[PDB]
Amino acid sequence: APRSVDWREKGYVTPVKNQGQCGSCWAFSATGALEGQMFRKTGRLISLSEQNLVDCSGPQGNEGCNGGLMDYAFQYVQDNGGLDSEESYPYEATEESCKYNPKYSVANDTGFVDIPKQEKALMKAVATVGPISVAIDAGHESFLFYKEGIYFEPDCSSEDMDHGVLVVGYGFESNKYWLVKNSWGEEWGMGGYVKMAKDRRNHCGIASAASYPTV
Ligand SMILES: NC(N)NCCC[C@@H](NC(=O)[C@H](CSCc1ccccc1)NC(=O)Cc1ccc(-c2ccccc2)cc1)C(=O)N[C@@H](Cc1ccc(O)cc1)C(=O)NCCc1ccccc1
Repeated sequence: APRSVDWREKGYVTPVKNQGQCGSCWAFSATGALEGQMFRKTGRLISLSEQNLVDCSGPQGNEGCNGGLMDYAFQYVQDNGGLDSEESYPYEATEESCKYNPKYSVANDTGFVDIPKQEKALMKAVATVGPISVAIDAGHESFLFYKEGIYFEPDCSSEDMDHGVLVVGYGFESNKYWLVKNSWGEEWGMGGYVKMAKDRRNHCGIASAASYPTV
């Protein structure tokens, strides 16, 4: 695999979004991954609707602003036969009634792949598939106060992850890190991104729950 990868360079990633005070990170992580896969398949980058996922993927196991999984989101899209665009189905940061409209569907998937729980495997996926959905332990104030540099939290857990984010690449500094897209707005961290310790024994469990939708 390459020494470094940054899918933002090839137009696979939309601008940073903000989930607000709602446990919908799994939804933003899911749309981020689909946005990347739909781009590789059609050459068109279209911001997807997290709200659509929040209001309708309950049957698949998601709990709106109370949490969920990226995989459940992917499963919903497959079951649903589509997913509305961010433009047609705006984000409200609160659970509402399902308002899915197939006429505005701009994305779709035929399932998902769960990556082996190894950083080595996550690297291959990132290098050969595009942005990957992952979960990390972001429950420390060090993460809340993150501004710049390679994020390393000594008290991080590789077992219990509580924040779904998006890996858009990886690299090293002149020391290795994963390029992670968060959904807390562009004012947090590095323009909404965070460089997290890579090859430091699955730091914060970044490779424990990795996956992506198949298009
Ligand atoms: N321990 C487990 N697991 N608990 C479940 C967690 C539920 C849900 N995730 C959240 O609620 C996240 C937790 S972030 C860390 C934090 C921990 C403590 C205090 C405070 C902050 N909240 C947010 O991002 C909200 C948010 C917080 C802060 C600012 C912000 C930004 C700048 C300045 C000031 C404030 C802006 C926005 C969630 O569903 N997370 C998923 C992540 C995941 C994990 C594995 C995976 O494979 C995919 C996704 C999850 O844990 N899912 C497993 C649980 C589940 C399953 C089905 C249905 C419901 C819940």
